[PDB]
Amino acid sequence: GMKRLTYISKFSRPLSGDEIEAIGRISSQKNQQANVTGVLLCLDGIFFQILEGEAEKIDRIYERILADERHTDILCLKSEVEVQERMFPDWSMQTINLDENTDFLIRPIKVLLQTLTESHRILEKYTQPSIFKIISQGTNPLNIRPKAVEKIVFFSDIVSFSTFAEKLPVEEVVSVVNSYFSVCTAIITRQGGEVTKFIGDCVMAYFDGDCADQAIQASLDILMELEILRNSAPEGSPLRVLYSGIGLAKGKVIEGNIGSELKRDYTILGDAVNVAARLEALTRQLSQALVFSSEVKNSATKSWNFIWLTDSELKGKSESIDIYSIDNEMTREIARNIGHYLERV
Amino acid sequence: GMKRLTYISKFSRPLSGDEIEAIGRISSQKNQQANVTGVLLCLDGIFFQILEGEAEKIDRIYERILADERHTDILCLKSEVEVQERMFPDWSMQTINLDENTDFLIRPIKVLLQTLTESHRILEKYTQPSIFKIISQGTNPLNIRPKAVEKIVFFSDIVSFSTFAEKLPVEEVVSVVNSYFSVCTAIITRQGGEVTKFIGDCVMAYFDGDCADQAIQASLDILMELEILRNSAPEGSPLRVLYSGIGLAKGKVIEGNIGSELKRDYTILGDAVNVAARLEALTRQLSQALVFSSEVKNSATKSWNFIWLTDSELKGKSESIDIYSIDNEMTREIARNIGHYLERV
Ligand SMILES: [Ca+2]
Ligand SMILES: [Ca+2]
Ligand SMILES: [Ca+2]
Ligand SMILES: [Ca+2]
Repeated sequence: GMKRLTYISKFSRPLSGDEIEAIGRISSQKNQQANVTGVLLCLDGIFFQILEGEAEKIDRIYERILADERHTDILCLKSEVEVQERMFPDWSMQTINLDENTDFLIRPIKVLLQTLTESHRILEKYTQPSIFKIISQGTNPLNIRPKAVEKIVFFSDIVSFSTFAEKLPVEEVVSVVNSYFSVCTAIITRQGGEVTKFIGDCVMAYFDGDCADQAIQASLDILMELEILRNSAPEGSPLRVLYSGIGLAKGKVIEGNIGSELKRDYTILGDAVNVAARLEALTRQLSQALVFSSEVKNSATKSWNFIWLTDSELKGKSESIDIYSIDNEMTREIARNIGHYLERV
Repeated sequence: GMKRLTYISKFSRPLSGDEIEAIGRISSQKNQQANVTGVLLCLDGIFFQILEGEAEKIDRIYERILADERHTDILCLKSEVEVQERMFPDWSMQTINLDENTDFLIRPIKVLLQTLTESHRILEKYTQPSIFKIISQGTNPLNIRPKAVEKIVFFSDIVSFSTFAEKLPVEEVVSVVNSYFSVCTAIITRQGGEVTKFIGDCVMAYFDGDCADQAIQASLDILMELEILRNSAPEGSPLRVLYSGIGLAKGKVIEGNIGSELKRDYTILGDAVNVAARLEALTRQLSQALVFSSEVKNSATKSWNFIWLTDSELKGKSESIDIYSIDNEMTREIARNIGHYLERV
């Protein structure tokens, strides 16, 4: 019935040795009253901690730790559920300050610890957020059994992206794409979605199958933020001609340990390439910045201002599907305008 | 003019404490004659090592270490070029066996080191191979300046994938896709290419812009291995109806620090979704398992048995491009056959 968690974090401000000693002594007192044990280490502005005890007590202590202003960038490396024995039975909280330790054998160990944590922080940026979520639940992501799950799938793209690449220096093109990706990822994550990959200039994301309201709201919020960005940019900025198309569909996703010894993935949506290309064509053909299928429309619970637009084909199959949008002032040739503006700047 | 490298590795077989002591003593003797210094640590079947010295000497020692049968899964975590001072000036090679150390303060440090290295090995599987290549060259991948580079782009997909997902249990579908991904990634990597992402059932990979011969050979080798797999599988195996289409094109790729604070990528190919969907349509429309554009044909140096097939449009633009294949016994409705075979199994 025991839990044990291990995490790393970063100092949010310079902390002196006496403040670290005080955190350890207060933690030892509170942990003793809760029957919790463990160890706390610091090195060059990094915290490492291991906590063990009854599951409910550990969960409540950890939530408090997450709100402590004195550190940030919390990353849980390991969560062990149904723990057999305690590893630190005599330590309510033992504090080890490695900055102050001068022992002969510990010196190369400090170098090694610092190098491993820095490499870890780089790897963190290039990996999905699902893997870390699975890790915090006590599961090794390589050991998950496969499952099929219904999702709302989100695809967004940049209008006339090739014009940017043809007319601007490469450093400017990267500035534009990064501004776009930052807007999309912030809003999708705020509404409970998960960005799964970038495919060229296209953002691919998932929402739960009964969260169509959140997927529609995220789409409208992205359109609103891009209009604000276009209007508020400096004179002559390429951001003034950044436009997006968005399409939503429903699909069967497989979660599991996918890939080869060389490269792994956590999820696969078969024929994702074809669904994305068909939605891109629809936003262009209809001159509508947001389109979605009847399946998405029917999963929504709120009274959105829906409008029927046309029939299309989204899957490889030959069924004819009704396509909808939202009728509002927001959604009410761009490529020709983009080329001329970018030309004379 | 000094270099310093840090790497981790795994024991390839049980090694006793005396064999580890012997590796350290021989390393100390050879390093002293080469003016190289550093430290070697072991814990629970993991090696950690730091080496420092003149760049040419370090490079030659490291190549020998990579060939030593006694460890495997070498991963360079950090490479520092133009090093100022030595960190271990009095240690030709100091050996620290942590399995045998019982010191009070070192016990929680061993637990922490083991947990960090295990988390690292998981993250390794979900990250591209480019990042690690850039790391070994002494560069932090988040600090690269953006560059545009010509590449040969490879896209391969599974014929009638939706039929597999509709007719088999999910664990069987994953078995099929993993067999496919393993074949493709092994052959692409052997021919000098790099797999960059999986997009649904589609493999996306890059070859250097003057390596069309290697991209064509990889494609032919994948087709050959899949025919062998189909013929040699057990009676009733779904692998008997695994077929692939492959398309090659040339494109301008941007390398850099791409993305948001939430998620980063190393490379972007604009409109990758559209190029992949157009090549998929061509393999189906022509009933040809391998297609490529005139640009790929013209970058090849060997005297391949080229055959002209048709004109098509690959980019968003309106230029009409000649499409070619290779005329051989290999390349000389499948979906209907797949459904019937999968139905009665
Ligand atoms: Ca496909
Ligand atoms: Ca209809
Ligand atoms: Ca696009
Ligand atoms: Ca022609």
